[PDB]
Amino acid sequence: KFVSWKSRTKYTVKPVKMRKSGGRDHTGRIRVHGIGGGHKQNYRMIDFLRFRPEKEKAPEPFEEKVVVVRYDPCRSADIALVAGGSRKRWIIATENMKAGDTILNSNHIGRMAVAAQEGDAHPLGALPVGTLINNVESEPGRGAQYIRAAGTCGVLLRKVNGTAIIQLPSKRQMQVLESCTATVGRVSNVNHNQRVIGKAGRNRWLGKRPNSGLWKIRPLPPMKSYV
Amino acid sequence: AYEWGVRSTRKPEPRPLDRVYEIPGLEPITYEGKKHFVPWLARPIFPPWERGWNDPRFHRAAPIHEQTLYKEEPCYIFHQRCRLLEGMKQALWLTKTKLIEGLPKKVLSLVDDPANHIENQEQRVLDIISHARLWHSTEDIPKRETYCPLIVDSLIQLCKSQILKHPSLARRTSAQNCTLATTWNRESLLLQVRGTSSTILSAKDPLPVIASREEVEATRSHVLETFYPISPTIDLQECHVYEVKDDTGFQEGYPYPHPHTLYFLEKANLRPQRFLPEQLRAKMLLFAFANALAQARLLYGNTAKVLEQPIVVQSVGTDGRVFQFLVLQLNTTDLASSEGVKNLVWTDSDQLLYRHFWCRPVIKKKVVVEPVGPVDFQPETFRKFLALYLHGVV
Amino acid sequence: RARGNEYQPSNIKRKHKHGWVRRLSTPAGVQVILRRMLKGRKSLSH
Amino acid sequence: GADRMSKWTSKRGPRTFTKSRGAKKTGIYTSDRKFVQIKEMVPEFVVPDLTGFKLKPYVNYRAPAGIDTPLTAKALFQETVAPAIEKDFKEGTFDANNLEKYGFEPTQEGKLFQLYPKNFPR
RNA sequence: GAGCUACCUAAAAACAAUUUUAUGAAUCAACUCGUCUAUGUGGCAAAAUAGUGAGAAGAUUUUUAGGUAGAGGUGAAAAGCCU
RNA sequence: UCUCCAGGCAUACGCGUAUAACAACUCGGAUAACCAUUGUUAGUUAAUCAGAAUAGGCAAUAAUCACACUAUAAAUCACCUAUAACUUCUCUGUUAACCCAACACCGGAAUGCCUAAAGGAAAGAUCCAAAAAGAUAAAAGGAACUCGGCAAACAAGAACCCCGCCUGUUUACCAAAAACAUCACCUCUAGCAUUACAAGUAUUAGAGGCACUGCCUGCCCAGUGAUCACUUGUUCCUAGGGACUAUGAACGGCUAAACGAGGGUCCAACUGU
Ligand SMILES: [Mg+2]
Ligand SMILES: [Mg+2]
Ligand SMILES: [Mg+2]
Ligand SMILES: [Mg+2]
Ligand SMILES: [Mg+2]
Ligand SMILES: [Mg+2]
Ligand SMILES: [Mg+2]
Ligand SMILES: [Mg+2]
Ligand SMILES: [Mg+2]
Ligand SMILES: [Mg+2]
Ligand SMILES: [Mg+2]
Ligand SMILES: [Mg+2]
Ligand SMILES: [Mg+2]
Ligand SMILES: [Mg+2]
Ligand SMILES: [Mg+2]
Ligand SMILES: [Mg+2]
Ligand SMILES: [Mg+2]
Ligand SMILES: [Mg+2]
Ligand SMILES: [Mg+2]
Ligand SMILES: [Mg+2]
Ligand SMILES: [Mg+2]
Ligand SMILES: [Mg+2]
Ligand SMILES: [Mg+2]
Ligand SMILES: [Mg+2]
Ligand SMILES: [Mg+2]
Ligand SMILES: [Mg+2]
Ligand SMILES: [Mg+2]
Ligand SMILES: [Mg+2]
Ligand SMILES: [Mg+2]
Ligand SMILES: [Mg+2]
Ligand SMILES: [Mg+2]
Ligand SMILES: [Mg+2]
Ligand SMILES: [Mg+2]
Repeated sequence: KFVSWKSRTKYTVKPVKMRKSGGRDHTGRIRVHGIGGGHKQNYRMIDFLRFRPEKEKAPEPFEEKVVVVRYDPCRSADIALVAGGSRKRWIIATENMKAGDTILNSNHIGRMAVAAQEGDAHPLGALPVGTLINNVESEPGRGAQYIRAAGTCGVLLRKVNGTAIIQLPSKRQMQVLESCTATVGRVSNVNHNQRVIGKAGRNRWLGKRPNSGLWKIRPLPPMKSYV
Repeated sequence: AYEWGVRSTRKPEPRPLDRVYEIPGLEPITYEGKKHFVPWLARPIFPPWERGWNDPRFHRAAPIHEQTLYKEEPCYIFHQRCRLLEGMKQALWLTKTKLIEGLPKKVLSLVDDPANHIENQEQRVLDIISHARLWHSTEDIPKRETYCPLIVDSLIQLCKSQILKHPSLARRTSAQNCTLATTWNRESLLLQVRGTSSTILSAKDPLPVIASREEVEATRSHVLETFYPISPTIDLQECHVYEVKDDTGFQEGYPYPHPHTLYFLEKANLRPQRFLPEQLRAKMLLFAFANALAQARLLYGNTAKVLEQPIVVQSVGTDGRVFQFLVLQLNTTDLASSEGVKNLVWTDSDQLLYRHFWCRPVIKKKVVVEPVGPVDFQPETFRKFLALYLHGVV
Repeated sequence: RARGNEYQPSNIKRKHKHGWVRRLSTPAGVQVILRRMLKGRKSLSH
Repeated sequence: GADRMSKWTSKRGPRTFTKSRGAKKTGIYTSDRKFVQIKEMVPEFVVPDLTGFKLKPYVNYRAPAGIDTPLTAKALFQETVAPAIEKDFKEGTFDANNLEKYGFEPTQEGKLFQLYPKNFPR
């Protein structure tokens, strides 16, 4: 009888009502522990393909205007409503975004290095080595999946041929095609890790239930005696 | 690119057809003759069913492209719920109008005259505020969807009592929930406005022109400001099935051909459902300009030209506590180009009738800090309200 | 606390948990009905 | 603790539970939560004029009851159809195609009163 | 078999007065719980009564409907709870 | 009429005629009277109380008297474009001292209004024994009682040890605690999308441990001549010849307070212990 709430097909900026799980599945059994209750939250559909040219428009660099930088219940980072043409869409906001700012979204792969302005989306080929990036996408056109948490920045270590090495926030090095799109700068809420929950009740507000109260090398035969 | 809508929630894919259908020359045996499903027979394929007559309760609409009024060119419609992202600046560009702060000097001078002052004006306005917010209902704290219409209706009645001094005021009448609509072009964009007014006040004589011909001509130097990268049509409804229409709120022959004031109410109980002051002003301008343009077309036909006799219309918008006053002069019907003679709008914004109202006394440690009444009543706001009503009579 | 009052009547719960439509929804439930028919029960379900 | 043997009726259960007592519907509930009674759906009693009618509820005990002979298709056919066909056969003006001439109905569709499926109440 | 109980989902509800650095703060009702004592021990009760006590804007309490089922479920682990 | 007591009236859920009158006096109420019992007849009345056309486009802006404010846990069809239809009141709930507890059970039972204007009766009659239960009063004394100031008191104040950081949670029905959880801190696992984790992405998530705070201890990280030379180390080729090196583990003593129906102890007062 469990139907997922993720049943909306059309992108909108209207907040969407979310149903909580509690850690259960469609079967109805707990699959993950520590999830329950919390404050009621609304989902704001984020757009992780920064370079999405508007409908009935050419695939060339375009600009968008930042309406407001909001607080997101569903994320550690903060989101920004950005407007361009006749379209509004939520996006992830970088460290220094402000209302009224203008951000570029470019398809052009610069033969030479492109000056890096935080918040603008360029193909990794355009960027020069060493520039901090966020909201990287593993495959061209896939959509951002990495470095989209609060304060996380990835360095662009190297570019050779049509491939670049991206150092993920965990220091795990990844490689992608330079056609892949990344957003310059680190993600907002750079001080998210400095927060102090302070009391147990605050965690219960965040939908986190308390942990359970419950409290292996095998020697080889030569070593079994000497264990 | 992430796709919205998880597959588990989508309509399930049709089950594959029975393999007997694949075999050519073979007629499958199905449960059609039984008139009920059985698990062990082939599933029939039924032809589309036609009732053979039209059932109104189960009417089915045709697709968009088959509608008679389907048109290739999109028409951007502005309606009540549209909230322009750029506010007035976008509304000024769409209507080809120039903005002047403050109300017209003629309107302002009307209420400076002591004779216009109503007897016990301040007390009656305060009583209206108290009645609108507290006394009218049996409940402890009335909701905005009730008092917001009430406060404006009471004010108009208070202003309408001036017929004792001025018999001319009998030549104007009011209607409610009246539809206004126009269609005009702006730089290759087809724009339409569909709207209503909470109350419409109309007169039997045109309002005096506010700006002289020289002032109207001088506007040619002024240039409409642009808001790149945002398009002029953002937050408008792109409609492909539409009928071109012009509406002034009444049919031809209405004895009061000239509309005097339009009243707009932000009476929603919840804040997110209420237009902001900036966006309310944009809505007032577009709805007022539409009323002016519809009247212009009726008098002078469908031609595009600079009007020899400009049209004046007034608009008032409130959420029950804040009032916005707008005066529009329509100077031209040649709006396709963005250069030339421009319309003129006078706006006085964010006029507080009262800062706050205490429906119940504020008591701290058995001490009445705040009495149960309007807080920081401003009579200046009503004087502007009275001035606009009296304009064109005194 | 005092026990014995575990029945908290609710007709919606009763018909949904033990009703005709509930019993016919699964083959195991249909077999429940068949057993009660063979015994001769006057009440096949709630 | 519930009663399993008593009938399920609208008096029982919560307010949300409702069901009919067997009365035929006389109208439709449209959108906006409005009942719209249909004049045609309301049964109309066809009552004859009883002036001058000689039949009363009871019969004389001296009135002889007849031999019971329930009506059959053959009995109806002989009384109504047989004389016409027999007369026409002697004149020779009979053919299979024109059975409708004697009262046959090829189909019940288009009749106000259809014998099968029956479309009128008693 | 989850109309009890354990946990969860959806929709709802309740919280006076008094102080306060403004809150899983204080005093104390309604409400929730069940510290200690006496009574009761086939009792009013297959766990209650009478006092005395703990919390009482919160990790609070409570209502309606739904969910997870025994090789299992749930568990701020008492191997506690699942008529 | 009098004496006294102080949860009543509605709705929801549930119950199903226990409702009302008459007649009965077998059974039922733990006894009578009278009926809650038996038989017969009746009853609950609603357009307002309650239950029961289609296809498109589209949304940044809580609530709290919503103003000023502050905040964080981030918080509820409409409107528009077209299409279609172009006058309607039937159906169902409605009684009651009632439901879940085997009972006419000192129990359990949601919301709104109100706190006596509503609703009720602790004593069948008599007697004044013992033992037992409950309430009040106490000469002198004031913990001498007792395992223990348990219980009671005209008292309801002070202080210190042990344990746990704190508010919370737990063995429905013998344990409420020092146990569990808890913020904080630490370890381990994971580089990723259309049903949980999550419409999330290493400042994230999961698994688990553990009081935090500040303060100590210091496993450890080739040597010797100094970024530098030789001996080592590791590999090979055969004891020779090449090749190559390139802060912090484990722990502790305690923030040091605050708080506790926790476990001990003391003083004052208070008392029939
Ligand atoms: Mg543990
Ligand atoms: Mg039982
Ligand atoms: Mg319950
Ligand atoms: Mg349940
Ligand atoms: Mg309170
Ligand atoms: Mg507290
Ligand atoms: Mg207390
Ligand atoms: Mg306390
Ligand atoms: Mg629990
Ligand atoms: Mg244990
Ligand atoms: Mg054990
Ligand atoms: Mg009698
Ligand atoms: Mg008896
Ligand atoms: Mg009675
Ligand atoms: Mg009786
Ligand atoms: Mg009644
Ligand atoms: Mg019992
Ligand atoms: Mg009384
Ligand atoms: Mg006695
Ligand atoms: Mg005493
Ligand atoms: Mg004494
Ligand atoms: Mg002693
Ligand atoms: Mg002794
Ligand atoms: Mg004591
Ligand atoms: Mg503790
Ligand atoms: Mg505690
Ligand atoms: Mg308990
Ligand atoms: Mg116990
Ligand atoms: Mg305790
Ligand atoms: Mg206990
Ligand atoms: Mg512990
Ligand atoms: Mg304790
Ligand atoms: Mg002493």
